[PDB]
Amino acid sequence: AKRTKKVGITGKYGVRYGSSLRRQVKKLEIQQHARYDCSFCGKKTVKRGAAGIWTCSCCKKTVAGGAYTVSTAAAATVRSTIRRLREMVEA
Amino acid sequence: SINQKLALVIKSGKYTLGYKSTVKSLRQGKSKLIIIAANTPVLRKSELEYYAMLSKTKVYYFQGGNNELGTAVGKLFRVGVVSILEAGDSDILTTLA
Amino acid sequence: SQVFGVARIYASFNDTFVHVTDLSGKETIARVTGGMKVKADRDESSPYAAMLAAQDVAAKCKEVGITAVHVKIRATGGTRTKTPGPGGQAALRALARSGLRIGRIEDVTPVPSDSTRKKGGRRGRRL
Amino acid sequence: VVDPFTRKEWFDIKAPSTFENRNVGKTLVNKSTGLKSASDALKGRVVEVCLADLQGSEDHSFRKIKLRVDEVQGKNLLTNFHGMDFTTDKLRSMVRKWQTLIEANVTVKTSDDYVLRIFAIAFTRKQANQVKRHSYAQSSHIRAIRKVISEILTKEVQGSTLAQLTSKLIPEVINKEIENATKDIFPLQNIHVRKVKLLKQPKFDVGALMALHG
Amino acid sequence: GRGAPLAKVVFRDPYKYRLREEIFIANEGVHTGQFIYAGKKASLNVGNVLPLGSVPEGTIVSNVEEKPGDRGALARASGNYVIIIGHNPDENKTRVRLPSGAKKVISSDARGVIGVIAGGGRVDKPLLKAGRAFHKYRLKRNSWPKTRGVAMNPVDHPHGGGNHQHIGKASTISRGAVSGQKAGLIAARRTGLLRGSQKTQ
Amino acid sequence: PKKRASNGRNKKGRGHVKPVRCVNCSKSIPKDKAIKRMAIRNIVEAAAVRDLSEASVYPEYALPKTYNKLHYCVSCAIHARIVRVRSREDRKNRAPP
Amino acid sequence: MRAKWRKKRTRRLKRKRRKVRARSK
RNA sequence: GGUGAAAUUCUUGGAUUUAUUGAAGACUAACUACUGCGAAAGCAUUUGCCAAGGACGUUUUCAUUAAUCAAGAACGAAAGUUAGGGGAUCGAAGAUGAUCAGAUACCGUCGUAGUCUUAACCAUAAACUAUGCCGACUAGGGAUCGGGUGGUGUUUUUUUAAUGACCCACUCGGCACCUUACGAGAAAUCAAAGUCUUUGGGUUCUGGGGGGAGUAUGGUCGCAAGGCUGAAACUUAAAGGAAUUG
Ligand SMILES: [Mg+2]
Ligand SMILES: [Mg+2]
Ligand SMILES: [Mg+2]
Ligand SMILES: [Mg+2]
Ligand SMILES: [Mg+2]
Ligand SMILES: [Mg+2]
Ligand SMILES: [Mg+2]
Ligand SMILES: [Mg+2]
Ligand SMILES: [Mg+2]
Ligand SMILES: [Mg+2]
Ligand SMILES: [Mg+2]
Ligand SMILES: [Mg+2]
Ligand SMILES: [Mg+2]
Ligand SMILES: [Mg+2]
Ligand SMILES: [Mg+2]
Ligand SMILES: [Mg+2]
Ligand SMILES: [Mg+2]
Ligand SMILES: [Mg+2]
Ligand SMILES: [Mg+2]
Ligand SMILES: [Mg+2]
Ligand SMILES: [Mg+2]
Ligand SMILES: [Mg+2]
Ligand SMILES: [Mg+2]
Ligand SMILES: [Mg+2]
Ligand SMILES: [Mg+2]
Ligand SMILES: [Mg+2]
Ligand SMILES: [Mg+2]
Ligand SMILES: [Mg+2]
Ligand SMILES: [Mg+2]
Ligand SMILES: [Mg+2]
Ligand SMILES: [Mg+2]
Ligand SMILES: [Mg+2]
Ligand SMILES: [Mg+2]
Ligand SMILES: [Mg+2]
Ligand SMILES: [Mg+2]
Ligand SMILES: [Mg+2]
Ligand SMILES: [Mg+2]
Ligand SMILES: [Zn+2]
Ligand SMILES: [Zn+2]
Repeated sequence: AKRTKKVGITGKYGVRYGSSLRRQVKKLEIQQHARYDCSFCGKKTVKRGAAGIWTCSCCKKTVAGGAYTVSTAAAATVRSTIRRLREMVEA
Repeated sequence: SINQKLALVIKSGKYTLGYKSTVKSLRQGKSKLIIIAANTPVLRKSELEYYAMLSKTKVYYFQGGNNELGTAVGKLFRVGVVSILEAGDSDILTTLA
Repeated sequence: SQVFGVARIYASFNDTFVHVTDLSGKETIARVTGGMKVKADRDESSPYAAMLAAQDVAAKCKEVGITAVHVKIRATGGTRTKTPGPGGQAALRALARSGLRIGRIEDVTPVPSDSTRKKGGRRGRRL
Repeated sequence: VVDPFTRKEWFDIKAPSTFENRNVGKTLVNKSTGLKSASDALKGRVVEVCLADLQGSEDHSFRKIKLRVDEVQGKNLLTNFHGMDFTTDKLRSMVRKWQTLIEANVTVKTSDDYVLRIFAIAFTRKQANQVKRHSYAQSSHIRAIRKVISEILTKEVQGSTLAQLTSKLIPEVINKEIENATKDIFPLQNIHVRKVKLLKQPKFDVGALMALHG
Repeated sequence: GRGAPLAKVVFRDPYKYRLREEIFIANEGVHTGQFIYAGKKASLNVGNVLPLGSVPEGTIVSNVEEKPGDRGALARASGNYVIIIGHNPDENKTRVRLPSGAKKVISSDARGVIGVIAGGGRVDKPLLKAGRAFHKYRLKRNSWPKTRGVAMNPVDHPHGGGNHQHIGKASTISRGAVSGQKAGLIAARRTGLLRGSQKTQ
Repeated sequence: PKKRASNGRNKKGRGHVKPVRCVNCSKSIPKDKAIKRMAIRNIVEAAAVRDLSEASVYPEYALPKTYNKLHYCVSCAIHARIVRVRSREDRKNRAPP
Repeated sequence: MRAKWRKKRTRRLKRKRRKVRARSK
């Protein structure tokens, strides 16, 4: 029963603010509201509550993350660069 | 593969899925092998590993989350520990495992 | 027998360099180029100027301590012409005929595993 | 009103051991004054000389060698392994049309812990009686050949440092064992180690360094 | 009023039977229950705190001290981090690149924490309406909203006054200006739309 | 009409190759369509050989020439190197000389 | 005039009638 | 330094040259060819992993399941747009040095965007073989790529082999060239552009003198630039093709 050709959650903002500005918000709200896969128990029960604070429905783990998505791109690359460099200490 | 073996065990042998039942197996000495999820927490791990060594049961740590171990045994839910009770035509007991 | 150094001749078009250095390189010994021995810009790379410059080079060469030298000829290279300049041979000719010694020489032009877009534009230099 | 030559401290370059003439070259420094002496400053230079220029025999016209200066003593400074190149003219010859090229390389550690990466280039050969004009491998050939070369190169190193690794390259033992395992797969010609560079020397260890000296 | 989450990290007390709790700025990926290691001879994983000495170059580090033992100072805002780019073993320094891009050299005894700070991208979302700005500063300080000096009277501002709204004189103001003079672009060495790429060389 | 069965130059079963730059004017030009001259010539020259080996160490030495591949762009290949222009018949002849 | 430039010619010309017509939307 | 020649430019800040190191982004030289692969766009460093494909082999299996296709859909160079990153190189814009009568250019310098990547758009190229697909038939030749068959063939040594590469004959399926021209064409040319007034294998698409014009208008798609669809009034006797001689 498709409700909006294109505004999705951004439809709350009515005609205000100008399309381009609403677009940007729509991207980050779709991000910041979705349920995410939990690393520790594999259930898709991680949700946000306050920027950078993602925690788990069941299992009750809280992981410090990005402001509107659990893993920021840059920290992810940082991860593997700590991966990489640490390897040079045992081997 | 390791999953190719499990797929045989699945269609010709006996197995139980999940934590509590495989402890009924580990104590009964019925378990011939237990497969452990990557992300299943260390406490449960360490326990299963202690119950195992108390029954001389070998332990194969699956390098996959409890979700993919669920497709490994071909069940549409997740599983964080399998217990081999009978290995059918497969050889998992007497190969690399 | 002789005391050895390293010659190194960069003969592009529009100029020609000759400067012997210590066989390690880190220490020079006298430069002088084909530009210095003439003034016409247009004439900064002709073999005559390269000769006179090889002269002025060999002179201090045999006047400091180096009696012999290995040479390393070299074009502009990079993404450039990769072909030697006119006054490269004229300088080699003018330093063996000078009276110094010659010992085993190779070409050290920087040739790439090609890239960095050559200049000039896709339509080339059209004139 | 200076002329740095009328001031230049002078010096001569000594070579290592497993070759021919331990006397190599000449250099220029600057007098060892208090604050900036001739010693600790430079020395540690690098001079490249064709090994036929230091082995005498011309069956080594290519194969340039890079030496690096480490220690100094009374107008006499030694030098140790720092690299091995190839002449440009040689490869620029070698690589002829109508045939296949094959390159391979690997990074490896030795005994006395120098970490280095060596190379290895080799070209297919026409076999005597061929009528077709080109003679190329079969890709699947080149994968086998690289893997073998790689297996052989990883073996010939981690032996007794460069010293013995150098003692292996000088008579090109590697080139011939490559040739041996290779001929089962595909002809090939030339076949050299071409390049080998340093990238992780261990530590000074002056006692071990002096092992090529007498 | 902080962009990035904090993280309470409990420790034992070496000298008395008790727990002592600290308040860290949570680096990204840090999770409740995780163990955090803090010391010279500690390993190189996100969340641990290690002196700038003990990390190879390219390590990425947050909340790093200026002086050893000032308990953190650089890169603390949601998303920032410092990169180590080199060490001086004799005179034990380390050289780092701060979030601004300035390169600074500090003692290697100065400590940082492995990773970046949580809450990245907080600024990518448009505030979108006055009220969200309003609430933003409600929890910060009384700096909102702002009136343009060019809407004031000359009594109120250097920009104040005129029958049209205009600065009247250059809005670049000397470093040696005086309180009451410095409104505009203080000590600006250039001005106008930054054309081309920025980025320190 | 068409004045070359090989079109610009030689390519059948590709549709796209890869441009190379012209050693003269730096013009991009597809590799198959290039025109290429192997420039192998002595480091020295005609006259320098005697005075070379004269003022030279070693028995006659060895002498190592320089090899470098050249690339021209038709226009630059016409302006100098391999061209003339040939009769309508003399065109089809791929005999090197 | 070159066909491509004559293409850009009317390419513009249209884009300006585009403007002009919107004056009366 | 740079050019036909020069100038703008760089140089106690020792430039250019040199040596030793390090950093970044791009790229894949030679090998590279009338050679490969892919529906096309397109695709050359190593290796590992992931799925895929043609040809061949086939005394396997199925048994008409197929050919070609309005609508509809997947992919689609380069530039261009949105949001991050990246931003070494080269470099639309712009500013300059010269040149010129002029010179908004050509050449030189600085160099914004771009060039690279990720998530999205855009859907066009002389996107070319300017040449629809499936099927049959019609003519000689030497090369070559992949598969296969035949050999008391060569070279590899060991103890003969086995292998591997190589040689010769054959046959499939390729990318091509050569000579022919029974035949075709207006010709250039063409093993199809042939088997066509002795006019019919199946099927898709397009064109109907030149301009006007891919313009106007509507519909549709796009953020935009634009894409698809797409007339008419009027004007005009030529426009055009291939070849010949000058
Ligand atoms: Mg409804
Ligand atoms: Mg011209
Ligand atoms: Mg094979
Ligand atoms: Mg903060
Ligand atoms: Mg404030
Ligand atoms: Mg207020
Ligand atoms: Mg205001
Ligand atoms: Mg304001
Ligand atoms: Mg007022
Ligand atoms: Mg006032
Ligand atoms: Mg004022
Ligand atoms: Mg005012
Ligand atoms: Mg105003
Ligand atoms: Mg082409
Ligand atoms: Mg194409
Ligand atoms: Mg209006
Ligand atoms: Mg290559
Ligand atoms: Mg319809
Ligand atoms: Mg594109
Ligand atoms: Mg750029
Ligand atoms: Mg301009
Ligand atoms: Mg002008
Ligand atoms: Mg202009
Ligand atoms: Mg210009
Ligand atoms: Mg089209
Ligand atoms: Mg074409
Ligand atoms: Mg077409
Ligand atoms: Mg035929
Ligand atoms: Mg056979
Ligand atoms: Mg015919
Ligand atoms: Mg005819
Ligand atoms: Mg008509
Ligand atoms: Mg309309
Ligand atoms: Mg948009
Ligand atoms: Mg439209
Ligand atoms: Mg149309
Ligand atoms: Mg229209
Ligand atoms: Zn959970
Ligand atoms: Zn050209």
